[PDB]
Amino acid sequence: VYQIPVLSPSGRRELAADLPAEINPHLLWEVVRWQLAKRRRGTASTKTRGEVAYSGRKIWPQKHTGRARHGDIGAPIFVGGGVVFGPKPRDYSYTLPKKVRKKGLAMAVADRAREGKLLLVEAFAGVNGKTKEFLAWAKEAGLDGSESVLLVTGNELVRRAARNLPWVVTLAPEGLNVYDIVRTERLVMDLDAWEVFQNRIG
Amino acid sequence: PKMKTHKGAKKRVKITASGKVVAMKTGKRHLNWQKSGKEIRQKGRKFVLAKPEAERIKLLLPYE
Amino acid sequence: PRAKTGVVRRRKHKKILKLAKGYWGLRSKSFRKARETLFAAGNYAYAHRKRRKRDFRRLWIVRINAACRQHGLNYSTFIHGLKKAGIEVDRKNLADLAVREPQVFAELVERAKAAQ
Amino acid sequence: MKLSDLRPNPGANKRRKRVGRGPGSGHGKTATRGHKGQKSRSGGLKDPRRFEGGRSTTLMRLPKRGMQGQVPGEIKRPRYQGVNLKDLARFEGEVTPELLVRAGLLKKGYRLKILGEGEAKPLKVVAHAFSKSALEKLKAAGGEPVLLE
RNA sequence: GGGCCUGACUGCGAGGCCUGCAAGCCGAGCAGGGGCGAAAGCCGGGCCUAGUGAACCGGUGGUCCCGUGUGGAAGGGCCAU
RNA sequence: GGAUGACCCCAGGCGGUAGGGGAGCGUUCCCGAUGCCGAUGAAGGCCGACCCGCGAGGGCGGCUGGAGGUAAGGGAAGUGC
RNA sequence: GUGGAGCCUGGGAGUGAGGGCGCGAGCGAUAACGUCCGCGUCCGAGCGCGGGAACAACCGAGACCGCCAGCUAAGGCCCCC
RNA sequence: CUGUUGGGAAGCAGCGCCAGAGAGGGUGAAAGCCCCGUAGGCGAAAGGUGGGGGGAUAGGUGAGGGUACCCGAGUACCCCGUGGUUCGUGGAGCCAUGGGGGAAUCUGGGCGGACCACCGCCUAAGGCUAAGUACUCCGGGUGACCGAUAGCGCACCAGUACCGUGAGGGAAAGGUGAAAAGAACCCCGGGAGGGGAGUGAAAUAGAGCCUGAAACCGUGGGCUUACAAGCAGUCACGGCCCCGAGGGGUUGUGGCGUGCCUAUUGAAGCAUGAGCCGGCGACUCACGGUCGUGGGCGAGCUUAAGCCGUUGAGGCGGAGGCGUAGGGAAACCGAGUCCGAACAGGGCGCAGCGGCCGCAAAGUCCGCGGCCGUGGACCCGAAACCGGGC
RNA sequence: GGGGGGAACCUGGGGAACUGAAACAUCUCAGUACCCAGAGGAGAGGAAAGAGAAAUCGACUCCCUGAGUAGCGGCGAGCGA
Ligand SMILES: NC(=[NH2+])NCCC[C@H](N)C(=O)O
Ligand SMILES: [Mg+2]
Ligand SMILES: [Mg+2]
Ligand SMILES: [Mg+2]
Ligand SMILES: [Mg+2]
Ligand SMILES: [Mg+2]
Ligand SMILES: [Mg+2]
Ligand SMILES: [Mg+2]
Ligand SMILES: [Mg+2]
Ligand SMILES: [Mg+2]
Ligand SMILES: [Mg+2]
Ligand SMILES: [Mg+2]
Ligand SMILES: [Mg+2]
Ligand SMILES: [Mg+2]
Ligand SMILES: [Mg+2]
Ligand SMILES: [Mg+2]
Ligand SMILES: [Mg+2]
Ligand SMILES: [Mg+2]
Ligand SMILES: [Mg+2]
Ligand SMILES: [Mg+2]
Ligand SMILES: [Mg+2]
Ligand SMILES: [Mg+2]
Ligand SMILES: [Mg+2]
Ligand SMILES: [Mg+2]
Ligand SMILES: [Mg+2]
Ligand SMILES: [Mg+2]
Ligand SMILES: [Mg+2]
Ligand SMILES: [Mg+2]
Ligand SMILES: [Mg+2]
Ligand SMILES: [Mg+2]
Ligand SMILES: [Mg+2]
Ligand SMILES: [Mg+2]
Ligand SMILES: [Mg+2]
Ligand SMILES: [Mg+2]
Ligand SMILES: [Mg+2]
Ligand SMILES: [Mg+2]
Ligand SMILES: [Mg+2]
Ligand SMILES: [Mg+2]
Ligand SMILES: [Mg+2]
Ligand SMILES: [Mg+2]
Ligand SMILES: [Mg+2]
Ligand SMILES: [Mg+2]
Ligand SMILES: [Mg+2]
Ligand SMILES: [Mg+2]
Ligand SMILES: [Mg+2]
Ligand SMILES: [Mg+2]
Ligand SMILES: [Mg+2]
Ligand SMILES: [Mg+2]
Ligand SMILES: [Mg+2]
Ligand SMILES: [Mg+2]
Ligand SMILES: [Mg+2]
Ligand SMILES: [Mg+2]
Ligand SMILES: [Mg+2]
Ligand SMILES: [Mg+2]
Ligand SMILES: [Mg+2]
Ligand SMILES: [Mg+2]
Ligand SMILES: [Mg+2]
Ligand SMILES: [Mg+2]
Ligand SMILES: [Mg+2]
Ligand SMILES: [Mg+2]
Ligand SMILES: [Mg+2]
Ligand SMILES: [Mg+2]
Ligand SMILES: [Mg+2]
Ligand SMILES: [Mg+2]
Ligand SMILES: [Mg+2]
Ligand SMILES: [Mg+2]
Ligand SMILES: [Mg+2]
Ligand SMILES: [Mg+2]
Ligand SMILES: [Mg+2]
Ligand SMILES: [Mg+2]
Ligand SMILES: [Mg+2]
Ligand SMILES: [Mg+2]
Ligand SMILES: [Mg+2]
Ligand SMILES: [Mg+2]
Ligand SMILES: [Mg+2]
Ligand SMILES: [Mg+2]
Ligand SMILES: [Mg+2]
Ligand SMILES: [Mg+2]
Ligand SMILES: [Mg+2]
Ligand SMILES: [Mg+2]
Ligand SMILES: [Mg+2]
Ligand SMILES: [Mg+2]
Ligand SMILES: [Mg+2]
Ligand SMILES: [Mg+2]
Ligand SMILES: [Mg+2]
Ligand SMILES: [Mg+2]
Ligand SMILES: [Mg+2]
Ligand SMILES: [Mg+2]
Ligand SMILES: [Mg+2]
Ligand SMILES: [Mg+2]
Ligand SMILES: [Mg+2]
Ligand SMILES: [Mg+2]
Ligand SMILES: [Mg+2]
Ligand SMILES: [Mg+2]
Ligand SMILES: [Mg+2]
Ligand SMILES: [Mg+2]
Ligand SMILES: [Mg+2]
Ligand SMILES: [Mg+2]
Ligand SMILES: [Mg+2]
Ligand SMILES: [Mg+2]
Ligand SMILES: [Mg+2]
Ligand SMILES: [Mg+2]
Ligand SMILES: [Mg+2]
Ligand SMILES: [Mg+2]
Ligand SMILES: [Mg+2]
Ligand SMILES: [Mg+2]
Ligand SMILES: [Mg+2]
Ligand SMILES: [Mg+2]
Ligand SMILES: [Mg+2]
Ligand SMILES: [Mg+2]
Ligand SMILES: [Mg+2]
Ligand SMILES: [Mg+2]
Ligand SMILES: [Mg+2]
Ligand SMILES: [Mg+2]
Ligand SMILES: [Mg+2]
Ligand SMILES: [Mg+2]
Ligand SMILES: [Mg+2]
Ligand SMILES: [Mg+2]
Ligand SMILES: [Mg+2]
Ligand SMILES: [Mg+2]
Ligand SMILES: [Mg+2]
Ligand SMILES: [Mg+2]
Ligand SMILES: [Mg+2]
Ligand SMILES: [Mg+2]
Ligand SMILES: [Mg+2]
Ligand SMILES: [Mg+2]
Ligand SMILES: [Mg+2]
Ligand SMILES: [Mg+2]
Ligand SMILES: [Mg+2]
Ligand SMILES: [Mg+2]
Ligand SMILES: [Mg+2]
Ligand SMILES: [Mg+2]
Ligand SMILES: [Mg+2]
Ligand SMILES: [Mg+2]
Ligand SMILES: [Mg+2]
Ligand SMILES: [Mg+2]
Ligand SMILES: [Mg+2]
Ligand SMILES: [Mg+2]
Ligand SMILES: [Mg+2]
Ligand SMILES: [Mg+2]
Ligand SMILES: [Mg+2]
Ligand SMILES: [Mg+2]
Ligand SMILES: [Mg+2]
Ligand SMILES: [Mg+2]
Ligand SMILES: [Mg+2]
Ligand SMILES: [Mg+2]
Ligand SMILES: [Mg+2]
Ligand SMILES: [Mg+2]
Ligand SMILES: [Mg+2]
Ligand SMILES: [Mg+2]
Ligand SMILES: [Mg+2]
Ligand SMILES: [Mg+2]
Ligand SMILES: [Mg+2]
Ligand SMILES: [Mg+2]
Ligand SMILES: [Mg+2]
Ligand SMILES: [Mg+2]
Ligand SMILES: [Mg+2]
Ligand SMILES: [Mg+2]
Ligand SMILES: [Mg+2]
Ligand SMILES: [Mg+2]
Ligand SMILES: [Mg+2]
Ligand SMILES: [Mg+2]
Ligand SMILES: [Mg+2]
Ligand SMILES: [Mg+2]
Ligand SMILES: [Mg+2]
Ligand SMILES: [Mg+2]
Ligand SMILES: [Mg+2]
Ligand SMILES: [Mg+2]
Ligand SMILES: [Mg+2]
Ligand SMILES: [Mg+2]
Ligand SMILES: [Mg+2]
Ligand SMILES: [Mg+2]
Ligand SMILES: [Mg+2]
Ligand SMILES: [Mg+2]
Ligand SMILES: [Mg+2]
Ligand SMILES: [Mg+2]
Ligand SMILES: [Mg+2]
Ligand SMILES: [Mg+2]
Ligand SMILES: [Mg+2]
Ligand SMILES: [Mg+2]
Ligand SMILES: [Mg+2]
Ligand SMILES: [Mg+2]
Ligand SMILES: [Mg+2]
Ligand SMILES: [Mg+2]
Ligand SMILES: [Mg+2]
Ligand SMILES: [Mg+2]
Ligand SMILES: [Mg+2]
Ligand SMILES: [Mg+2]
Ligand SMILES: [Mg+2]
Ligand SMILES: [Mg+2]
Ligand SMILES: [Mg+2]
Ligand SMILES: [Mg+2]
Ligand SMILES: [Mg+2]
Ligand SMILES: [Mg+2]
Ligand SMILES: [Mg+2]
Ligand SMILES: [Mg+2]
Ligand SMILES: [Mg+2]
Ligand SMILES: [Mg+2]
Ligand SMILES: [Mg+2]
Ligand SMILES: [Mg+2]
Ligand SMILES: [Mg+2]
Ligand SMILES: [Mg+2]
Ligand SMILES: [Mg+2]
Ligand SMILES: [Mg+2]
Ligand SMILES: [Mg+2]
Ligand SMILES: [Mg+2]
Ligand SMILES: [Mg+2]
Ligand SMILES: [Mg+2]
Ligand SMILES: [Mg+2]
Ligand SMILES: [Mg+2]
Ligand SMILES: [Mg+2]
Ligand SMILES: [Mg+2]
Ligand SMILES: [Mg+2]
Ligand SMILES: [Mg+2]
Ligand SMILES: [Mg+2]
Ligand SMILES: [Mg+2]
Ligand SMILES: [Mg+2]
Ligand SMILES: [Mg+2]
Ligand SMILES: [Mg+2]
Ligand SMILES: [Mg+2]
Ligand SMILES: [Mg+2]
Ligand SMILES: [Mg+2]
Ligand SMILES: [Mg+2]
Ligand SMILES: [Mg+2]
Ligand SMILES: [Mg+2]
Ligand SMILES: [Mg+2]
Ligand SMILES: [Mg+2]
Ligand SMILES: [Mg+2]
Ligand SMILES: [Mg+2]
Ligand SMILES: [Mg+2]
Ligand SMILES: [Mg+2]
Ligand SMILES: [Mg+2]
Ligand SMILES: [Mg+2]
Ligand SMILES: [Mg+2]
Ligand SMILES: [Mg+2]
Ligand SMILES: [Mg+2]
Ligand SMILES: [Mg+2]
Ligand SMILES: [Mg+2]
Ligand SMILES: [Mg+2]
Ligand SMILES: [Mg+2]
Ligand SMILES: [Mg+2]
Ligand SMILES: [Mg+2]
Ligand SMILES: [Mg+2]
Ligand SMILES: [Mg+2]
Ligand SMILES: [Mg+2]
Ligand SMILES: [Mg+2]
Ligand SMILES: [Mg+2]
Ligand SMILES: [Mg+2]
Ligand SMILES: [Mg+2]
Ligand SMILES: [Mg+2]
Ligand SMILES: [Mg+2]
Ligand SMILES: [Mg+2]
Ligand SMILES: [Mg+2]
Ligand SMILES: [Mg+2]
Ligand SMILES: [Mg+2]
Ligand SMILES: [Mg+2]
Ligand SMILES: [Mg+2]
Ligand SMILES: [Mg+2]
Ligand SMILES: [Mg+2]
Ligand SMILES: [Mg+2]
Ligand SMILES: [Mg+2]
Ligand SMILES: [Mg+2]
Ligand SMILES: [Mg+2]
Ligand SMILES: [Mg+2]
Ligand SMILES: [Mg+2]
Ligand SMILES: [Mg+2]
Ligand SMILES: [Mg+2]
Ligand SMILES: [Mg+2]
Ligand SMILES: [Mg+2]
Ligand SMILES: [Mg+2]
Ligand SMILES: [Mg+2]
Ligand SMILES: [Mg+2]
Ligand SMILES: [Mg+2]
Ligand SMILES: [Mg+2]
Ligand SMILES: [Mg+2]
Ligand SMILES: [Mg+2]
Ligand SMILES: [Mg+2]
Ligand SMILES: [Mg+2]
Ligand SMILES: [Mg+2]
Ligand SMILES: [Mg+2]
Ligand SMILES: [Mg+2]
Ligand SMILES: [Mg+2]
Ligand SMILES: [Mg+2]
Ligand SMILES: [Mg+2]
Ligand SMILES: [Mg+2]
Ligand SMILES: [Mg+2]
Ligand SMILES: [Mg+2]
Ligand SMILES: [Mg+2]
Ligand SMILES: [Mg+2]
Ligand SMILES: [Mg+2]
Ligand SMILES: [Mg+2]
Ligand SMILES: [Mg+2]
Ligand SMILES: [Mg+2]
Ligand SMILES: [Mg+2]
Ligand SMILES: [Mg+2]
Ligand SMILES: [Mg+2]
Ligand SMILES: [Mg+2]
Ligand SMILES: [Mg+2]
Ligand SMILES: [Mg+2]
Ligand SMILES: [Mg+2]
Ligand SMILES: [Mg+2]
Ligand SMILES: [Mg+2]
Ligand SMILES: [Mg+2]
Ligand SMILES: [Mg+2]
Ligand SMILES: [Mg+2]
Ligand SMILES: [Mg+2]
Ligand SMILES: [Mg+2]
Ligand SMILES: [Mg+2]
Ligand SMILES: [Mg+2]
Ligand SMILES: [Mg+2]
């Protein structure tokens, strides 16, 4: 139902593949929210009035001094006291449904396919590790760097060559994720990475 | 931490399939000699707790 | 993250103190006394723009009354005469006429005496 | 579609209720708590599900009934889960406890008992028990009741 | 006032009164086995409204429902008090 | 009405404590951002009789300041005295 | 009788110190700005507006905003007004 | 690299280049290529480590048949007093043992929740034993962590000053500038301080130094005020001053007018709190629950700890949980079941829109929101109680 | 060979109370706080006189789950394999 342009030495073929016809924006939103929440460090912390360094002594008598009543100086009403309901170390991760994740993956690739921004390649002609080599290959492939590109391939030498380009994000196929797809204006995958993708949304 | 089941409710009461709360009639534990057979008999049945009280008791049985 | 007060309260206080320019003593200098003064000020302005409509009608009526009594009738009989004559010039314009155009007001008095 | 287009559906992410933040909110000062009770205090009331202000509670005035058990506790005995004929309509050939556990019908650690809601089909069904009507239907439909032990 | 009697029933209970809850109250009718009456019928205590006490804990009679590997037993449950 | 929050027309409601509900403003931080605004001057400060907004606010202009700030759209809270 | 009517299910409450007045009673002394019920009302929450010299609850009247326009309500029309 | 504006280029402009390096921090402003780094690599004579590799050594090793010699003693075991366990005397077993009594060596003994029988499990009264687990004084890495009232009590000569006999208590206090170029010299002054000169892009950046709010205190100017009754304003008109059919400032007279908050039936109230200003200051979080809601899937839905990957990449993992059947104290039966003699009566149960595909739905998962339970649970506040010390 | 020290962590020997039960004594807080002895980079535990019903498993430790289940409980509050 989608016609996906392939890049071959023999020429621009066409591979067909069924991806979700319907894009559900809210669902992709839920996946990105999950991805961004689970990476949070959760390292904000404060000190309660029990965790603060001061003595528990009552600073002056309850009655007859003419001052307001007080207990110890760690109470949160004091400058330098403990803090009320401050943050504590916290785990923001949660288990988004696997079927939502997998469906989000497929929709994210579908969205690029429907825009014409998904390109598959058999091989990276002569890119062997050097950024200049990938730049030449990119130009011939139509990747002039005017659009950000998510490059998914299991070829290490291709990833090492592209990764320092400001407009390229590089992933191995087992790391395809919808936040990285939506981050970038174009999707560029190995036929090998494509099959890993197809195995995962199956 | 997770709620604990209230065991006094669990020993007195049942939640039915449709979420009613059923208990035993009171009043025949003792002092029965002069109670009519009608009173003894009808006190041998279960009854449905009034809605306000049934809602509270069901909150005490979070895992039934 | 922490969100300390920062600039927010200073700016709210300056809005209020600016509205209170001209007030006496701390009523223009203290944020607290200025706010209290403005509470009253806002109620007064509301109450007084209602009241201004009555203040002016009272003034018109008094001036109309004196104009009438130069022609030998009082305000109440004058107004009744205008109602029977079907004349609907309001009290704001009648009082202007009584001062700025005495020949027209004299005519209006005529119509009113004659309408009874 | 790009990052600035990612949006929750309307109503998906609602704002919270923030009390004690000024007169305009509707929730200032007393913070929707009213004036001056035990319920207004930090710490609040006794458990509203049970406590009734000192009188003997609704629950405690009701009588206990039944066996509640004793130490050393629950007597191990074989337990049965019933599975209706209707739930067997998707199987072909032979159905057995392990198959119904896999399909999400029977729970592990439960002997299988077939029950008679629905219609039988000609299947060889292996189980630890059968309702009287489930035997009747399964025989009439050409099935093979195989009783286990 | 007299005769014969034990319905001062067992298993239930349509429908209501009252009512915050829990209680309290009235109840035709069906079945079992009866009492009185020739019968129609009446009888599930008392002309009526007070004579009373929720749970928990325990006793007694029955039931034979549970019985910690098994058969028993201990100890419980249920019905009645 | 027109088809849908496109704007219009007609009609009606619109005092308010405890309290229920709705819609917004602003503060700190994250994505947006290897971007973009910035010494031809960031943030903050001091003015304004100007503009927008019912309002909380947001612009714009002059002065100060001298190096940071951060959009549409979303996310999270040590969020408004 | 189409009303910010009613009924059903469910989420969230707050309130469980009332007070004046009119009428009907009890208590009190055919006392209390007294006290305790009933029907109603207002204040509470309308200490917003007119009248009552001033004054929560007496009379008039239910304040969405603006007007240097008009009609009335109670109460007033010798001067303060 | 060059030009250009600027005190200064890294900004803007022209033409280039590197990249397994475009993480980040500096440099006079905003730099991939100036500097320190980063990617990728390299490195120990000496001391420490060495759970990995190699090598030693210690130690490890049969079958019948007979014999009945040994197999952990004040022990088992029973009773009494207790502890441990979910078990609070309970039908109270098990494990431990302070007191009393007190065995046996496999045909011995302990256990399977009183006890007895049967059937099984196990070998007490000697000792040792890596790893998986806990913690963070110490080192490093990383933050939808703080940014000088915050963050540790301490960014600074802080467990200091100071308080206390003592245990013990316990602060405040960061910033010139790009560079000290930290102002020679002259002038008034005893000095302090200042005025010139001079430095600087800038000196109300001059060391009592970035920015420099507010209360509070002055100097100058406009309007105004000594016959006037006031919660201090507000409405109106007029005068004067200012900026140019308008507006800003001021206020003479006239009208009206009982501060704010709290608590109350009721407060301007002669009821509470507040001298004023600035800053800190109170409804949260985890887990569970119950509704509502945005999505996923649907007779199913979903994983947990982990494991693999990544180094802000996700995947695997079905153990388990909820749901798919209820009724009954239970045996048990089951779209029924319980009470009952009942085939009676009653209680509790039981049940899609469309032209096969849609849809819509049990239910369940995740996000979000309200409220509930457990925790200090909105914040501050006792008098007290207890432990260990002084 | 020992002695003394070490932020927490660990084991053993002793061991509270406020509080909760809307009073309080059993019960709770809790074998927690704290005192003490000892240990080490860990400590404890550990190779069945085990479990408990599987004709079964096979040291110990630690995580998930079983499960707020079984049960315990002035059968209260709660406690909890
Ligand atoms: N092939 C990969 N796994 N690439 C990950 C990218 C790592 C790093 N963030 C970079 O941009 O270079
Ligand atoms: Mg975080
Ligand atoms: Mg955090
Ligand atoms: Mg902290
Ligand atoms: Mg803190
Ligand atoms: Mg404290
Ligand atoms: Mg403390
Ligand atoms: Mg402390
Ligand atoms: Mg200290
Ligand atoms: Mg301390
Ligand atoms: Mg203390
Ligand atoms: Mg204290
Ligand atoms: Mg102390
Ligand atoms: Mg103390
Ligand atoms: Mg005092
Ligand atoms: Mg004082
Ligand atoms: Mg004080
Ligand atoms: Mg004081
Ligand atoms: Mg005090
Ligand atoms: Mg204190
Ligand atoms: Mg303290
Ligand atoms: Mg401090
Ligand atoms: Mg301090
Ligand atoms: Mg602090
Ligand atoms: Mg705080
Ligand atoms: Mg707190
Ligand atoms: Mg606190
Ligand atoms: Mg964490
Ligand atoms: Mg959450
Ligand atoms: Mg998690
Ligand atoms: Mg990068
Ligand atoms: Mg890159
Ligand atoms: Mg990018
Ligand atoms: Mg990247
Ligand atoms: Mg109980
Ligand atoms: Mg009873
Ligand atoms: Mg009783
Ligand atoms: Mg009984
Ligand atoms: Mg009994
Ligand atoms: Mg009787
Ligand atoms: Mg009877
Ligand atoms: Mg009887
Ligand atoms: Mg009976
Ligand atoms: Mg469960
Ligand atoms: Mg259930
Ligand atoms: Mg604040
Ligand atoms: Mg601040
Ligand atoms: Mg401020
Ligand atoms: Mg403010
Ligand atoms: Mg400001
Ligand atoms: Mg402001
Ligand atoms: Mg003035
Ligand atoms: Mg002043
Ligand atoms: Mg003054
Ligand atoms: Mg001032
Ligand atoms: Mg105002
Ligand atoms: Mg007005
Ligand atoms: Mg008015
Ligand atoms: Mg006359
Ligand atoms: Mg008229
Ligand atoms: Mg007229
Ligand atoms: Mg939120
Ligand atoms: Mg919340
Ligand atoms: Mg809201
Ligand atoms: Mg808010
Ligand atoms: Mg507000
Ligand atoms: Mg609200
Ligand atoms: Mg309100
Ligand atoms: Mg307040
Ligand atoms: Mg509320
Ligand atoms: Mg609320
Ligand atoms: Mg509330
Ligand atoms: Mg309150
Ligand atoms: Mg009150
Ligand atoms: Mg109240
Ligand atoms: Mg209060
Ligand atoms: Mg109170
Ligand atoms: Mg009260
Ligand atoms: Mg209350
Ligand atoms: Mg309160
Ligand atoms: Mg309080
Ligand atoms: Mg408190
Ligand atoms: Mg309390
Ligand atoms: Mg009582
Ligand atoms: Mg049970
Ligand atoms: Mg056991
Ligand atoms: Mg067959
Ligand atoms: Mg007779
Ligand atoms: Mg007789
Ligand atoms: Mg006879
Ligand atoms: Mg009935
Ligand atoms: Mg009733
Ligand atoms: Mg009665
Ligand atoms: Mg009969
Ligand atoms: Mg008969
Ligand atoms: Mg008969
Ligand atoms: Mg006969
Ligand atoms: Mg008969
Ligand atoms: Mg009868
Ligand atoms: Mg009688
Ligand atoms: Mg009689
Ligand atoms: Mg009687
Ligand atoms: Mg009775
Ligand atoms: Mg009791
Ligand atoms: Mg009993
Ligand atoms: Mg018995
Ligand atoms: Mg039996
Ligand atoms: Mg046994
Ligand atoms: Mg047995
Ligand atoms: Mg036998
Ligand atoms: Mg048997
Ligand atoms: Mg026997
Ligand atoms: Mg028995
Ligand atoms: Mg009975
Ligand atoms: Mg309209
Ligand atoms: Mg309207
Ligand atoms: Mg309103
Ligand atoms: Mg609404
Ligand atoms: Mg906002
Ligand atoms: Mg704000
Ligand atoms: Mg941050
Ligand atoms: Mg960025
Ligand atoms: Mg930036
Ligand atoms: Mg620019
Ligand atoms: Mg410049
Ligand atoms: Mg400037
Ligand atoms: Mg800003
Ligand atoms: Mg900022
Ligand atoms: Mg502004
Ligand atoms: Mg400047
Ligand atoms: Mg500025
Ligand atoms: Mg910078
Ligand atoms: Mg931003
Ligand atoms: Mg987004
Ligand atoms: Mg956060
Ligand atoms: Mg706060
Ligand atoms: Mg209404
Ligand atoms: Mg209503
Ligand atoms: Mg309606
Ligand atoms: Mg409701
Ligand atoms: Mg609600
Ligand atoms: Mg709510
Ligand atoms: Mg209340
Ligand atoms: Mg309440
Ligand atoms: Mg009360
Ligand atoms: Mg009352
Ligand atoms: Mg009262
Ligand atoms: Mg009353
Ligand atoms: Mg009263
Ligand atoms: Mg009255
Ligand atoms: Mg009355
Ligand atoms: Mg009258
Ligand atoms: Mg009268
Ligand atoms: Mg009366
Ligand atoms: Mg009466
Ligand atoms: Mg008299
Ligand atoms: Mg009274
Ligand atoms: Mg009276
Ligand atoms: Mg009276
Ligand atoms: Mg009344
Ligand atoms: Mg009130
Ligand atoms: Mg009124
Ligand atoms: Mg009202
Ligand atoms: Mg009034
Ligand atoms: Mg009033
Ligand atoms: Mg008035
Ligand atoms: Mg009045
Ligand atoms: Mg008046
Ligand atoms: Mg008057
Ligand atoms: Mg009055
Ligand atoms: Mg009064
Ligand atoms: Mg109205
Ligand atoms: Mg008129
Ligand atoms: Mg009149
Ligand atoms: Mg008069
Ligand atoms: Mg007059
Ligand atoms: Mg130059
Ligand atoms: Mg240059
Ligand atoms: Mg350039
Ligand atoms: Mg990098
Ligand atoms: Mg960088
Ligand atoms: Mg850098
Ligand atoms: Mg730049
Ligand atoms: Mg920048
Ligand atoms: Mg750089
Ligand atoms: Mg490296
Ligand atoms: Mg390196
Ligand atoms: Mg041998
Ligand atoms: Mg021997
Ligand atoms: Mg041995
Ligand atoms: Mg020995
Ligand atoms: Mg013993
Ligand atoms: Mg014991
Ligand atoms: Mg014990
Ligand atoms: Mg017991
Ligand atoms: Mg025991
Ligand atoms: Mg034994
Ligand atoms: Mg012993
Ligand atoms: Mg023993
Ligand atoms: Mg043996
Ligand atoms: Mg033996
Ligand atoms: Mg033993
Ligand atoms: Mg024994
Ligand atoms: Mg055993
Ligand atoms: Mg090892
Ligand atoms: Mg070890
Ligand atoms: Mg270890
Ligand atoms: Mg560690
Ligand atoms: Mg560290
Ligand atoms: Mg910050
Ligand atoms: Mg920062
Ligand atoms: Mg500081
Ligand atoms: Mg500090
Ligand atoms: Mg500062
Ligand atoms: Mg601190
Ligand atoms: Mg430090
Ligand atoms: Mg110092
Ligand atoms: Mg001393
Ligand atoms: Mg000293
Ligand atoms: Mg001290
Ligand atoms: Mg300090
Ligand atoms: Mg500096
Ligand atoms: Mg410096
Ligand atoms: Mg500079
Ligand atoms: Mg001199
Ligand atoms: Mg001299
Ligand atoms: Mg000098
Ligand atoms: Mg000088
Ligand atoms: Mg000088
Ligand atoms: Mg110069
Ligand atoms: Mg310059
Ligand atoms: Mg300056
Ligand atoms: Mg400066
Ligand atoms: Mg600076
Ligand atoms: Mg300065
Ligand atoms: Mg200064
Ligand atoms: Mg100043
Ligand atoms: Mg002056
Ligand atoms: Mg005079
Ligand atoms: Mg004068
Ligand atoms: Mg005036
Ligand atoms: Mg006027
Ligand atoms: Mg003017
Ligand atoms: Mg003026
Ligand atoms: Mg004027
Ligand atoms: Mg006038
Ligand atoms: Mg006043
Ligand atoms: Mg008043
Ligand atoms: Mg105020
Ligand atoms: Mg107050
Ligand atoms: Mg008070
Ligand atoms: Mg009072
Ligand atoms: Mg009072
Ligand atoms: Mg006053
Ligand atoms: Mg006063
Ligand atoms: Mg007083
Ligand atoms: Mg006062
Ligand atoms: Mg008071
Ligand atoms: Mg003072
Ligand atoms: Mg002041
Ligand atoms: Mg302040
Ligand atoms: Mg909340
Ligand atoms: Mg929190
Ligand atoms: Mg939470
Ligand atoms: Mg939750
Ligand atoms: Mg929730
Ligand atoms: Mg949900
Ligand atoms: Mg799903
Ligand atoms: Mg799954
Ligand atoms: Mg579970
Ligand atoms: Mg059951
Ligand atoms: Mg039976
Ligand atoms: Mg039935
Ligand atoms: Mg039914
Ligand atoms: Mg669906
Ligand atoms: Mg759903
Ligand atoms: Mg709730
Ligand atoms: Mg707590
Ligand atoms: Mg606390
Ligand atoms: Mg709390
Ligand atoms: Mg809470
Ligand atoms: Mg004392
Ligand atoms: Mg005590
Ligand atoms: Mg005591
Ligand atoms: Mg002591
Ligand atoms: Mg020693
Ligand atoms: Mg020692
Ligand atoms: Mg040592
Ligand atoms: Mg111990
Ligand atoms: Mg010892
Ligand atoms: Mg001990
Ligand atoms: Mg210990
Ligand atoms: Mg002791
Ligand atoms: Mg105690
Ligand atoms: Mg406590
Ligand atoms: Mg507690
Ligand atoms: Mg409690
Ligand atoms: Mg207590
Ligand atoms: Mg209490
Ligand atoms: Mg007490
Ligand atoms: Mg106690
Ligand atoms: Mg304990
Ligand atoms: Mg401790
Ligand atoms: Mg030691
Ligand atoms: Mg280790
Ligand atoms: Mg060891
Ligand atoms: Mg050992
Ligand atoms: Mg051994
Ligand atoms: Mg389970
Ligand atoms: Mg315990």
